[PDB]
Amino acid sequence: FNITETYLRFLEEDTEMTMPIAAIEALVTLLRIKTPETAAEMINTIKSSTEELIKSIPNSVSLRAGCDIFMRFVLRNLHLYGDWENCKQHLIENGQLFVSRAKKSRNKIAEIGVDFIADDDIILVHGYSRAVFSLLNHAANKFIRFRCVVTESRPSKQGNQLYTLLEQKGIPVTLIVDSAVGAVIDKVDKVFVGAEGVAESGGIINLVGTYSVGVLAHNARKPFYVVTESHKFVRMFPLSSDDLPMAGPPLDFTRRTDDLEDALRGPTIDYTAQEYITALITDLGVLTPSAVSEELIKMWYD
Amino acid sequence: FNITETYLRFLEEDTEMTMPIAAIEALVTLLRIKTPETAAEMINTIKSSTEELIKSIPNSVSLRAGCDIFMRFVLRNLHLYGDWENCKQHLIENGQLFVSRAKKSRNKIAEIGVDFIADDDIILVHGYSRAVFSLLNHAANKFIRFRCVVTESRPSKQGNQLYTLLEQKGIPVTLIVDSAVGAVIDKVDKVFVGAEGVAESGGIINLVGTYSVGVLAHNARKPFYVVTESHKFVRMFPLSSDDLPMAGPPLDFTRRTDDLEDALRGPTIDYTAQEYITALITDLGVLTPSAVSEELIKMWYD
Amino acid sequence: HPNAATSDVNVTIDTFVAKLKRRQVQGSYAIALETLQLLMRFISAARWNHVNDLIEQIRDLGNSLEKAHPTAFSCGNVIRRILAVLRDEVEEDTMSTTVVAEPLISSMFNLLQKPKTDYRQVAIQGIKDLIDEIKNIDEGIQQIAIDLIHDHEILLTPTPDSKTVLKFLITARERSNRTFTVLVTEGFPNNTKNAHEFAKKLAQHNIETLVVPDSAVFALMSRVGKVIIGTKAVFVNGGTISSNSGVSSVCECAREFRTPVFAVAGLYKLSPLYPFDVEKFVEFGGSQRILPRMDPRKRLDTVNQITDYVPPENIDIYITNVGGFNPSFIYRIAWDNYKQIDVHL
Repeated sequence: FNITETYLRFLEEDTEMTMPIAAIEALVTLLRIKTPETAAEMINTIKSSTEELIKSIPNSVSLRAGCDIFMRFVLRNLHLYGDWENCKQHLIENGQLFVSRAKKSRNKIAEIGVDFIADDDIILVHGYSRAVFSLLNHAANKFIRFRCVVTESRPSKQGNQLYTLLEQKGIPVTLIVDSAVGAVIDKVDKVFVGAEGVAESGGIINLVGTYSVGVLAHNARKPFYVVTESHKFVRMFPLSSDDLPMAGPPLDFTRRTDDLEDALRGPTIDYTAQEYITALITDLGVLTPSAVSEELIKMWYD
Repeated sequence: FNITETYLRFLEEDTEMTMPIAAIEALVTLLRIKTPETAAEMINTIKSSTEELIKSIPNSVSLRAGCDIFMRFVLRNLHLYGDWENCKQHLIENGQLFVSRAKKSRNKIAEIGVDFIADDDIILVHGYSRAVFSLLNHAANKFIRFRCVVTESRPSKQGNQLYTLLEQKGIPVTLIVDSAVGAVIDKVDKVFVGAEGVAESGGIINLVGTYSVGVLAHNARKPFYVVTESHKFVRMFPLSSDDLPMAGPPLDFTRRTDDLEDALRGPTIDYTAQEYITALITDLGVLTPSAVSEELIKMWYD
Repeated sequence: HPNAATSDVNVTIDTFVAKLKRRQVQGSYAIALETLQLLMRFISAARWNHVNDLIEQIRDLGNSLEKAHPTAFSCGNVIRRILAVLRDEVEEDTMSTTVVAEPLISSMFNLLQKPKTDYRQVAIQGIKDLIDEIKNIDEGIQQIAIDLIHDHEILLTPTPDSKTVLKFLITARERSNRTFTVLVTEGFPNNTKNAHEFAKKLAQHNIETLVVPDSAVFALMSRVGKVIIGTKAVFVNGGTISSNSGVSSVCECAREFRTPVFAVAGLYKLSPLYPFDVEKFVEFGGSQRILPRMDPRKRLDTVNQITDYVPPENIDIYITNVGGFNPSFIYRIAWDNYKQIDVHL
């Protein structure tokens, strides 16, 4: 029936259906066909489909995290030894209810996380997450004064994409390069970030230059922010500064070339430690330091 | 006779004969025609031509520094109250001898500054200078082992230019982005930086992301280098982290745009403080901190 | 909901409102006691018979109380504390009226799995327990705190205003085995009088007293063993609002010299609210106490603030009646006493 193909169908869609929430909705559809009455036939085939999904993954982390929460909810269903049928109907229904919860959470955060941006504050924003930009838009809806500084992130050129999406709103902007990002931290009140994942330790899984931002801000004593939707938690503990799950290059040094083809190769995803984050924002209240681990301990019961 | 036009003629030339040394050679040619005997008729017209040169400058500092040294040498000529003809002949001759001194200094440095690169050390190089690359080439001539990491500098895509010039030698390389430059400082032994100017205080005048490199290296405790030819000293004291002589923008924030035209604007030249430099290398011996200021005090006699 | 229903039956609402606005009431400890006696009067006098209508009414009363006075966090916390004590006993009561409820631990995750009696008596006793808790905090502090400070160590102290901290210091000086030198920053525009009384009570007990001007803090930081804070209110992220003047700079001075920072507080003093901005939370002082003469005060726009904020980056321990906790853990102590809904009243 396929799950990778269902995820590939979301091309011109996105924005509303968040990348993990669309993968979770795809997991529920695959579950509801071949009877969730059996726990040997279904769960094993769900595990095989997640393994097939991980094997097809090039540079995504959040899809593995979202699977875990689904699994957890499924197991928790019939924890009351309830009827093998009303528990099943509640499990199938919690697929569309899971996607509907992404809207309700965004409604919560955009009213909570506008408080952090005070009267007339210049912001240097890095990365693009649907939660952080929704704060930025619904603060403009709240009629609050804020300036914006764009970071030239280099994955699939994200800075230019961010700049254009800020133009459509009506907020004054200018391009700042990630090389010169050190020379900006004096005319900037606060530094904001959108994460691809949040660590078990309390650190962050992010883009092509975020640790560098974290350290410079720690030097300048200027605050460093992480805002996300509460589903990007993996049981992952990157022990060192340069160790992450990869399908491509972990720093490759190429031979002598004349035509110039083999060059680009650098760490596209980088980790930053727990100390560098001043504040973290999700729908699960306002919490930063040891909070992430407590969430993971509560979920995994281990 | 023009001086700006003489400097514009160096297009396909450059290299070995440096940009400031070509401006100093242009200063001597302008001097030697209209009689250097008169100190009233000539020095005022030399000052007007330097003022016209500064007004034509878009993004260069070293041309203003090179004029000063010339002036100084001219004044020092007739310090012995010598014949107003033999002192003049020695002044005109010290123009071609000045450019010949750029050869002798490069011969000195490339044998002195190869000692810093030890047995098998991974180098991360940023900000291309003729002195630092001459160290890199004449160490390969010395048959020593060294690995090289390319930084993606963004003034006019300099990183790609640096990468191609390293390919023409026979040394293994790979592209590292200035955003991710924080994620490299553990596998890199030493960080080398070539300067556009060295401060009165002991700091550095450099490109689109060098302070950021300096701070990160200070955090990682990994050494930070400055290698140059001894003519890039101005009596300049940037008081703050973001204050420099400019003909363009000092951080501009533009209005709401749809066609996307006004964006790029960021600090193209950035300063770093004296503390971040571990070591400095010139032809004037091996010296780093207050040495620069001593030189400047020795010149200016003030 | 307005105070139109509670006027003849309850009069003491408006007298507390009057005590806050004109600042007739002083010190978080006292504000808490009054709100306790308010809720004591609310349950003893009112007639409700229904439970959910009652709780939401209490929520609106607390909402109006915090809007009446923003620096009365001890007011806001005490109500929130009883609210949660109520909510647990209601959830226990609903399980018996309907008829695993014990998975592993006492977690959170309210986003995952879905869902006449002596309840009023429990509400009564719940207030009584809160009073007794506020009555005795020092006993719970001294058993954790007087284990960390050594002989021949010099203690620098901003905020001498706290009754809690001074009494912690006197119990340690009672131990003849422990010797320490006390440096006290003055805190000129506000704390001065309190700092002088602090220095008097230390001499009364014969402890090596040293009065320090707010300029001289740097000139001593090389010699300082430890730093202690007399905080008013503690927060989610860890940070504190303290009882006025000259703390933030001292903490900045300590961190640069890598000198340890201590904080003495209570759980009622601890708040489940988040300080997103210091700009809103901090109260500003009266510039009258700085400079005389009003014709020069046209041109002399003087700045003075009472309450001082410390970011969590500096302090390391919050010794309470329960125990010593790190700022990266204090949120859990908070959630153990106040619920997630009981924040936005």
